[PDB]
Amino acid sequence: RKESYSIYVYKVLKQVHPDTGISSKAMGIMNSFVNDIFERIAGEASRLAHYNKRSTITSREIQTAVRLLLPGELAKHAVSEGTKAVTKYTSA
Amino acid sequence: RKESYSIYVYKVLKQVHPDTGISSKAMGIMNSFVNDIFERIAGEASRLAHYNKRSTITSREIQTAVRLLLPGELAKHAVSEGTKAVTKYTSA
Amino acid sequence: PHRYRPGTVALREIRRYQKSTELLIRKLPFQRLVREIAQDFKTDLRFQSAAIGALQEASEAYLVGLFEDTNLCAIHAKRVTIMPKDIQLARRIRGER
Amino acid sequence: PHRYRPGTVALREIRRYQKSTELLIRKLPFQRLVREIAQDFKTDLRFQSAAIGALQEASEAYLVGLFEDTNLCAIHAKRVTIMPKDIQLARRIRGERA
Amino acid sequence: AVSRSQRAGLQFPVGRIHRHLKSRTTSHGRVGATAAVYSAAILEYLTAEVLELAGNASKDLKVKRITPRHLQLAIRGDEELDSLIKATIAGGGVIPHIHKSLIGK
Amino acid sequence: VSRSQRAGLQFPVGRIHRHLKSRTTSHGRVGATAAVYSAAILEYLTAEVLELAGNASKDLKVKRITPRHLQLAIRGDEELDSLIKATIAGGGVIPHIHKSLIGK
Amino acid sequence: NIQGITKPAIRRLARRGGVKRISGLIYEETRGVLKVFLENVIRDAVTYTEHAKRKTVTAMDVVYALKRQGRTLYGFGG
Amino acid sequence: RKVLRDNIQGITKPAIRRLARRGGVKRISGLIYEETRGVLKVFLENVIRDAVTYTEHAKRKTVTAMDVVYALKRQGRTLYGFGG
DNA sequence: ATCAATATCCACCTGCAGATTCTACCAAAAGTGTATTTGGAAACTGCTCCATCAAAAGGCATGTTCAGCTGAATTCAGCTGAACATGCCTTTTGATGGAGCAGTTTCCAAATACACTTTTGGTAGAATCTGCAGGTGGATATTGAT
DNA sequence: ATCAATATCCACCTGCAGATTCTACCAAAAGTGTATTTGGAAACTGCTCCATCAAAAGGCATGTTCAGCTGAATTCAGCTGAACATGCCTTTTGATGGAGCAGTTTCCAAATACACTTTTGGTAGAATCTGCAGGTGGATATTGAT
Repeated sequence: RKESYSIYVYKVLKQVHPDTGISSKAMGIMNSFVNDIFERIAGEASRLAHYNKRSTITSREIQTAVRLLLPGELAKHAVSEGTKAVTKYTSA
Repeated sequence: RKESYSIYVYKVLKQVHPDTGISSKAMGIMNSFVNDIFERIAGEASRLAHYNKRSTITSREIQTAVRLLLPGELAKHAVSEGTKAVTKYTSA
Repeated sequence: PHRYRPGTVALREIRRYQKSTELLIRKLPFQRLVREIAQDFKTDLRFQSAAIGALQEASEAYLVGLFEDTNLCAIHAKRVTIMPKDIQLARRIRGER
Repeated sequence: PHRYRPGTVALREIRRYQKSTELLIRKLPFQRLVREIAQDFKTDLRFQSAAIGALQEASEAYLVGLFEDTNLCAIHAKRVTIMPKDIQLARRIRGERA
Repeated sequence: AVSRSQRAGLQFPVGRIHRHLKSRTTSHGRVGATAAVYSAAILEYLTAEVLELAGNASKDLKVKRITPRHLQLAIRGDEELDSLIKATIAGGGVIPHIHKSLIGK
Repeated sequence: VSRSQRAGLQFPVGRIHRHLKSRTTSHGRVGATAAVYSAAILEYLTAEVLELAGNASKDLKVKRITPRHLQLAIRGDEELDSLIKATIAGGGVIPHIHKSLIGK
Repeated sequence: NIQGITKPAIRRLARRGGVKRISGLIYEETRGVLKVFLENVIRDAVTYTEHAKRKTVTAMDVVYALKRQGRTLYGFGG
Repeated sequence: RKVLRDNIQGITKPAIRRLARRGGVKRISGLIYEETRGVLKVFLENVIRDAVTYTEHAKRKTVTAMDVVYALKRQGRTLYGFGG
């Protein structure tokens, strides 16, 4: 009944570190973490669209929101991944 | 075209200080103050609604938001004024 | 007979406690305190153990971080001993005032 | 010939400036500083005059507020002269970076 | 024909504030009839509190018109407004203060 | 045929869209790719934290990442540290002792 | 009750904080501060509790309260 | 145009002394003036970078006072008196 | 830096149990396919307001000199806070069983959203009042030499 | 103590810049209808809390001793504040052209909105296993003392 990002955090753990496990208290941290960045990114994106008298939060809002929220370098790569995932997904 | 809170700030001014004017820069400040506090209330109130899986923002949300944002004495008095106006309004 | 010099054990405890991560306030006295404070706001309250545990975590994280900034103010004054004026200055520059 | 003792004019100036509200940095050089920094981010930018007005008010608000904290750190060290290490202690505790 | 502001005994505009609540939240978001009223009420009360103290300040300086300096004096001088309003008032200056150590022995 | 798999992501694009839709606004709408983009950067960031956190645990020859390892990873990295000024429950602090406090 | 936050405990907290030597007056100072801390957080937590018409302060009510004082905590539901 | 450089030195020693005076500072060490310039520059970079990010997003070439007011709110240095 | 004798700390290896991970089914999303809406990018365009330029003039920045007094260095001794091994009161913990009461769920009255067609309040410039910004000139400190 | 030298008031004064009023369309607030939910409102679970008891086991409180640190007092090199002369560069007044906001319009590519089909992720019990926390004993760090 109560959803979580546990499943997906563990999946990501197994790519960068197939060897490694994660304790449940640590998994709690990653959860709080993913919820927090999600809510920051989401908040800034809504704000952006409102400042510009728009209504649809597009990936353009998200991207700018990332430039505003993430320290450069974390932001560079985060812009890559998103641009990647998006082009690859619009290829049918 | 561009709305403002000026004629209302001015009305309230005449009530407390019938003799006193307000330079336009001071009114600019007052406008920023009203829009600010409005955003904090509305923000806190929408978040309150979210934490309780409710989709409507009622006077009951606003009242909690005010208890959370306003310190001590300002809160007691703002709650009385809000309660008073609501029960006056709900008298058809 | 054996004694360590003033400061030697102190530095040992710094090293030990900066190494560990357990709560350093005792659970029960802390629970007593949280409940007493809460009673002044709403009566016959009940607390999730998770909520008491969050409060303690936040509290100790807060105090430990405040002791870091207090030490900096003490060192600023060519001391080695923190004093309440060190806590006062830190809280002032922090805006907790 | 008449000389005020070291520090007397200084207290006059605190009283003067704490009483006034005008900007204390000259406008033109500050406008220049803003356009220099802005340009090292994106070429061919313009500025509404109120945008530079906003930056200057915030900038002086920030600096005045930081000298208050800086001053508390100097006094805490039982000094009367603010120094770079005071500004550094202020900013460390403020959570600002460095 | 009467306005909702009037119906609540308020100067602040209830309709407009009801219309900004709809505008900003949530998605599937609903705003009650009395959420707007309650909001106009506390916006108006706070405006009154600030203008009450600001006005006193400018009477203490024998001038008729409130300026940002007066707003700043009022807010910094009131323990609770000072805590509520951690914003920068353009044009405001600061509250005159000189630490004792600095005053010439 | 799911949108996460289409975008080449581990993170749940569908769910992220349903959450975004619930953020803004009455009026509000949410682009197709916005959900994808968001999910993309949430995944990247947790990979970055788990990467470093993994190293911290290997450098202690343990298999399971704990909150200590997340704390050491995050505080020991300039940018993650800037980004995350949250409190990591049970992570403790980075060992550090001021020069002036060491014995002579 | 505040006195139940004992001196060796305050000692331990300071040690984690890098403190070598502690003035004898720090202990009463530290409790006053910890007390202002908990009062500010709990008041907000209880306000979230009452809003939800509950008699039980949940961990989420504290996590939300901490987020409002700008003391975000990871590990307890957000 | 003309090349812009060394404009931080346009924040003169007397301007910094005046700002310190409003901040209640009585005596100033000679090394304060270059510290202050350094700190002002980091302040302005951060605010202008964010402001310009708002400009670029909205596809404008002109930084508005709204861009600056939003940038400051992000940095937790909320400003009143320009906001419309 | 060696002599000694503490104690501390640091590997290496060890054994269970508290947590983790792997296994097996049921609903609420997540994905499809259709049918509308619609918001926001076009493509013109009216028209602020932003970048320049010019030009005159005094409000200030710059640079130097001179020495007052502040910060930094040094010495000292009173006494505050660290270390210690003692003695006991409080926290820890771990089931038990009762129970308060979060969290469901099922049900409809009130409260909300729409929606076409009213009426009015407030914004944008014109039109008039008028505070107050500093200009000036002497009475009241305030400061610093003697 | 007194002057002497400046700085600071504090009140009075007059048209200018900026404020308070005055006047017209447009968006928006209002009163009608009808159609849809929302989230109390009751009534009953099961969690999961509080309140027990009851050891043994810590971890705290207590008092003594003195190392060593903080604060006070003293000295002095020289950094920094005050004042002055000089003149540049900011300010201010006012134009010019036009770049580029921002106000209208059309109108597809992109969304919401169903209604069904099909999948996955959450829960609750199985099935190992990481590593806590315990042992040893080797080397280290600390402190007294030819």
